Amino acid sequence: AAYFARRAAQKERVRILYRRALKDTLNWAVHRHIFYRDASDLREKFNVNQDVEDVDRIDKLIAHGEAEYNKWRHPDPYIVPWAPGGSKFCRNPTPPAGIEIVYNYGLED
Amino acid sequence: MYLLIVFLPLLGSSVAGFFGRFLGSEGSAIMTTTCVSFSSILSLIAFYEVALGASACYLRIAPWISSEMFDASWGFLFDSLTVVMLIVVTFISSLVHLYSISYMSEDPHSPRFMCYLSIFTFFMLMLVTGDNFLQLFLGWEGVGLASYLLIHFWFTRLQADKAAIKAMLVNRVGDFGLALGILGCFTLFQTVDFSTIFACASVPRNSWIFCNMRLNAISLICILLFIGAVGKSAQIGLHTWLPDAMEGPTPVSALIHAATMVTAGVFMIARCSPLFEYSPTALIVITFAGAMTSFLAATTGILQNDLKRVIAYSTCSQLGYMIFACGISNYSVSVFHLMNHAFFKALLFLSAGSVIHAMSDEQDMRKMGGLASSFPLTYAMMLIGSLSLIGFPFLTGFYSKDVILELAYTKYTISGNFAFWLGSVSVLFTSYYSFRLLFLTFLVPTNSFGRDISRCHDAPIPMAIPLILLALGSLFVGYLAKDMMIGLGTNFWANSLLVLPKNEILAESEFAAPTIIKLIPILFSTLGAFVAYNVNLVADQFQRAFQTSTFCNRLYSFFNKRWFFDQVLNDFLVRSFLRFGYEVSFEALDKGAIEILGPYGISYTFRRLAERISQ
Amino acid sequence: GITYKGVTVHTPKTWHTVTGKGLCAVMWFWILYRAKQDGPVVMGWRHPWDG
Amino acid sequence: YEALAWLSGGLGFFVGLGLLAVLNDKASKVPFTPRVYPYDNLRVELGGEP
Amino acid sequence: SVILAGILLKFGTYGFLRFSIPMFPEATLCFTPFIYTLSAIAIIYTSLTTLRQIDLKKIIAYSSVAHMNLVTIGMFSLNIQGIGGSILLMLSHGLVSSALFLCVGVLYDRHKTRLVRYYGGLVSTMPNFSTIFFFFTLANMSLPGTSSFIGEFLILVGAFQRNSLVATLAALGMILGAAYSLWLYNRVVSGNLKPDFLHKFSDLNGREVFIFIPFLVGLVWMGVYPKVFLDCMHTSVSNLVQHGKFH
Amino acid sequence: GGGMETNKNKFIEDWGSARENLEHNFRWTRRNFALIGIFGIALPIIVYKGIVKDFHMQDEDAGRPHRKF
Amino acid sequence: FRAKVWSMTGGPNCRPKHWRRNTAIAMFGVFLVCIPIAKLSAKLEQRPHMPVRPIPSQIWCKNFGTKDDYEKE
Amino acid sequence: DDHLSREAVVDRVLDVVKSFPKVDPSKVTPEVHFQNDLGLDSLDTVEIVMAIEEEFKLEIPDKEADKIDSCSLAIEYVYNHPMS
Amino acid sequence: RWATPGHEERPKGYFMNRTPPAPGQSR
Amino acid sequence: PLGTTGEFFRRRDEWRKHPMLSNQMRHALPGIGIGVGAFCVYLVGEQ
Ligand SMILES: CCCCCCCCCCCCCCCCCC(=O)O[C@@H](COC(=O)CCCCCCCCCCCCCCC)COP(=O)(O)OCC[N+](C)(C)C
Ligand SMILES: CCCCCCCCCCCC(=O)SCCNC(=O)CCNC(=O)[C@H](O)C(C)(C)COP(=O)(O)O
Repeated sequence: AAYFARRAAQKERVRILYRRALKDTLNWAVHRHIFYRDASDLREKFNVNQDVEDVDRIDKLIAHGEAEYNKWRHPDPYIVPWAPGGSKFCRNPTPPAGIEIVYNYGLED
Repeated sequence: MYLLIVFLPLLGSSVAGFFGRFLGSEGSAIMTTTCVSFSSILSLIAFYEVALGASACYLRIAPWISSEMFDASWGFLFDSLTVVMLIVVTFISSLVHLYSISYMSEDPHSPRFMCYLSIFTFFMLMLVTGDNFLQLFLGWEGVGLASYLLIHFWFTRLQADKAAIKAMLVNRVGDFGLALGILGCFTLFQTVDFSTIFACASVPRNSWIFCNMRLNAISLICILLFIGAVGKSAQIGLHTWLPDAMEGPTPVSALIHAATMVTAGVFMIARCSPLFEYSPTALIVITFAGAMTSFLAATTGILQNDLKRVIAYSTCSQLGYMIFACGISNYSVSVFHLMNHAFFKALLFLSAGSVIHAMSDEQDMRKMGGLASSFPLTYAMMLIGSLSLIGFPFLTGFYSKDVILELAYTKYTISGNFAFWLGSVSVLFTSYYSFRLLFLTFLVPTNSFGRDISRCHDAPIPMAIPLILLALGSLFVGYLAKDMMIGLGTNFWANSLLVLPKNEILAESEFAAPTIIKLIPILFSTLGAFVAYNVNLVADQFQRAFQTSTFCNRLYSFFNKRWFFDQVLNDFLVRSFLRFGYEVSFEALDKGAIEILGPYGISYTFRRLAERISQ
Repeated sequence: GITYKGVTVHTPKTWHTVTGKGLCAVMWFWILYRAKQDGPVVMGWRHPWDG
Repeated sequence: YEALAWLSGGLGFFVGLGLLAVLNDKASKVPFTPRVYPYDNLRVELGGEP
Repeated sequence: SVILAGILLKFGTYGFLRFSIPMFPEATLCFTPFIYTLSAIAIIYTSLTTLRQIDLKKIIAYSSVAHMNLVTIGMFSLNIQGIGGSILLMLSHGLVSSALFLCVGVLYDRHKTRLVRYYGGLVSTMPNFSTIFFFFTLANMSLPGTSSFIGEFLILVGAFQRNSLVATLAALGMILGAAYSLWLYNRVVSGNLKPDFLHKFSDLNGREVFIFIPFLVGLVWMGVYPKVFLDCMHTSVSNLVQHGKFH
Repeated sequence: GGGMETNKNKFIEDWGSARENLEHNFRWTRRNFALIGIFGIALPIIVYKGIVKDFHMQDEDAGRPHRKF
Repeated sequence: FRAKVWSMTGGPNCRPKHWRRNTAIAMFGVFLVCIPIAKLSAKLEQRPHMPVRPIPSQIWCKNFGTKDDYEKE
Repeated sequence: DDHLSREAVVDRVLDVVKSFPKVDPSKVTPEVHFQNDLGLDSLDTVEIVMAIEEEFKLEIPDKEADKIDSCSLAIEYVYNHPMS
Repeated sequence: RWATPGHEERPKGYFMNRTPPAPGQSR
Repeated sequence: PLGTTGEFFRRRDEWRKHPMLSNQMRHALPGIGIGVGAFCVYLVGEQ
């Protein structure tokens, strides 16, 4: 094949799913002294295979990883309050850049 | 003088709103709050001259609806029951007004906020002082209108808009029952006033002809009134709004979510006391609904990880407790718990707002850790408020929860025992999540970010005086009011609250106590303390995160999504309504079906019949 | 408050600590005050008011 | 649609625990007697005829 | 268009009062359930049709249709208070619907879109128009303290006294009135401001500001003190209800 | 930028002046017959029967014989 | 663009120079119109009950202890 | 609302990778990428992002979250973002 | 900030959007 | 600690200690040290 487009997708999904797993680990681990061990467990789990070369042995792995990850979601994940979904999104947004208001409208002659 | 109690907040609101450009963001703040404080002083004077100097005050301004034998008037009923809630509303409203000026100093649209607050104060004063169902109905609708306006304080905020709209619809569907109730009680008495139906409210004993089958008359009226109170008390029927209502500003939420509009639904029952006691059927379903709502909220609040969201479920649990108190003819503990609640949950709301806006506007449990030693004042305040909330022995909250649970145990009706069981098992839940709140914040390693801690600023002085006043209150008011108003036949209520001879179980609620049940909710409280401390401070290696296979994540989702009410109700009622308002009414009724008589229905019919007639 | 490697905490004001301490001590004393005078009321032993 | 399955169980616990309060019959377990008033249970002051 | 819903809509409804009710005393009684079963389902079907609408003018017209179908219930329910409430509701509707169409037409005379999709965030600008629109929406929202609520409360009272079923369906109308009018208000003048479409726009000048003043004063006057309106016509309603029969 | 009127986007114009005329779509289809026969002839009949039944039950309680209507 | 719109209830951060002067007028305005509300109410507030102890409202009121009977309303 | 400039950000951003034990804190550069010059594993790429998120309150959208493979991209980004 | 004078020479906006004329003449 | 990622996490946020706020265990209940003394003072004197 010699096409890195497929593997670049793999190197993209692995980082995306690792970031999402770390976020969810932070959410589940309300206290952090357990979050260290849990994060270590997640990082070690991602290094279990760490050697995939065949294209036939990645699609099943990514499907299994996605299915297992989606099984626990922490229905209330962390969103920054000003983030798109937070507790103060569009709190007092900056006014639109260009808008003008005419004064004398409805006059005659 | 008595008109100054009600009209001054309205006048202040009107002048502030009309001339909010003449007065700065501080002129309205110091003017409307001053007017509300003057109204509070007037309410205190009225309480001194009425509650202790027992002589109720009556008046009538002008006829509102002067139709035939349907006399509607602008009169008010300055009664002994009413003046207690005058104190409750005015003191808390003035304290909230003082609270907001510090919070709103950064929020741009300041004067509009105090304008809305004074509108709410005027509306609920009109409600509580009212003496006619329809004239009470204007206050009932105005409370909802002000609630919508205040939650809609952030027009840019998309979530606030949807929350406000849904709150208006659910509150309308709720007070639908009460609205039906005004004219339900009118068709038997041919009047709408209070003093003319409480004089003779037991005489009618006939039936009616409802939509499906003939049922009782008084019982149906009381059922409708309770359904109306459901909308304004977040009962089992429609409590979709309150959990999502904390999308607006904080200082109003201390006044609308946990202090006063809380009191509307319970005060519906409390005012019309000699109507529900003659409808025993309605009392039983009221008790069922109250206990069910209280337990549901108590088990709801535990999973949520937000400051305002969890305490809203605590407010709903207190709503359920008070509805049960009003369901067993024991309205004394209902109003006593109302007066306590307006102190020890408004205080907690102010404390939560103080710790929220002083920590870069963050309200979370998963992210924010512990900063108790950074500032001891408002944490001491909130600790006192929580101790009242659990009702630690010989505190303000104990004198209400203990007596209400004892009254629940005493009544042997099919609803008394069930609801007592539900309250006893809900005490464990409430003492669990209250201490969960006390522990996940201020008693854990700080899990927040390194920038917000540096930008730390304690509660300003003007916003701390209301907290000081509420702390002074909800430590002595319970002891001061235990004897004088629940004291086995206290002579100050007079006609304000009437209890029938048959269902009067108070003396044997204290002199027949087994002493193995009276002091048991303290036992559930300490067990909840132990389990919460163990789970959230030390034993959290497996007791916190449950990465099992199945039935445990779904258990997490079931209570986080609050029994999927927002899912099943939405999809099966409002989604279906919106679907069939476009694909049924606009398809097979008017546009498309009978439109075969308008354009393209008969126009083409005469393009053939008229054509083949010239030849 | 002294500054550290990220937590440059500001010490609470003079009246935001002593007022809290001297107001909470009142409640702490009041708990026992009501547990002594009106304490014997709800314990199951020595019922007061002529008992 | 799976939520409705959880909805039935959630309300089923409430009504199920409500029925259990019927299976114990606490009404007959009163440790005292029904309250009685003078003058035909206060007939004059509760209605009736003088 | 402000008098199609203003006076051109009150002919037939008022024509019932003058040429149907006292004219045919024994036929209205025999046809009472038919009018109930028409109007009760009208207030539901039209209100549901109102929700899934995009044009700014059509929603107000549909709300007017629902209001007229509601007043028809209270008119054929022969009561001394039902007919008086019907007249009060008709006057109040003539005020509020007229005001609402002026409010939605002043937007059209400046932008010419008649679509709620384009309109949005009109509270950050032209606040006076926003306040007037909110007041007239509340009047259409059927709040006590405005002249409308005096209008339909008597309708409900008159209907319930005769038939219990019709009153519940009629009050479903004022329950459902909070679904479309409030949604329109929050979707037109309280949304997120978009400069892509509404590039520039002014506020109400002295003409349309004075236009709403008589509407506002009459609305408040007939809402808080409807005595004079009821005082002036209690005799005529009494004569109309008592006709043909002698008991 | 001196136009007070809207830009009148093409994709919105069709959405607007398409729902205004639905006669062509709603002429003859299977679901239309079920919807009309269940919500324009069914529900009005049911509610009319309910109303006349309520009137009859009101008459019976007063004792007067029910009117034919 | 906020300065262009009137914002009748005041702008976002509307801070007039003489806001104290206006507030003094506004507070005075409330007081002067509050007196007619108090004065007109003196012909009202009928309370037939006589309190066990004297209240301070006897100076401006007389509608207490007079409406005893209910046979000539 | 101080809106700290580049002077106070060059240190805080670089401290995140300075505290990383896999990379030797002797040749850490303001302009460097960990793929080749610093020799970091391809899995810990987002861990630095989480660590810097724990310092400055801002969460880049995940579409271009991992697009930052160099230390320069992160610091110019966190300066570009206003609420950081 | 309860003692500093306001930073506003005139309430923002025009009443009914009608620009006041030059001083001295009527409306 | 160990984990090849845990040590970096703990080392980076080493300022969570904050010796002044090292642990809020004694600060959980501030008013014990004065309330019990006041109660003892008011109890021992009125006898
Ligand atoms: C149940 C009905 C009772 C009667 C109805 C009146 C009750 C009050 C209803 C109106 C309340 C205020 C709602 C106004 C619209 C809210 C949104 C809005 O448009 O705000 C406007 C209007 O602001 C107002 O709220 C004005 C309030 C005026 C209403 C005051 C009267 C209320 C009391 C009258 C009640 C009747 C008394 C009894 C009569 C016998 C401007 O606000 P700004 O702070 O300037 O923000 C806009 C952003 N920007 C600055 C960039 C333009
Ligand atoms: C609570 C939610 C937590 C979620 C836990 C469940 C998550 C799924 C667990 C089950 C599936 C897994 O193990 S997920 C493990 C996925 N691991 C991989 O795919 C290894 C890919 N390796 C490569 O591409 C190359 O060797 C190389 C570029 C050198 C490596 O660099 P990168 O790999 O950096 O790109």
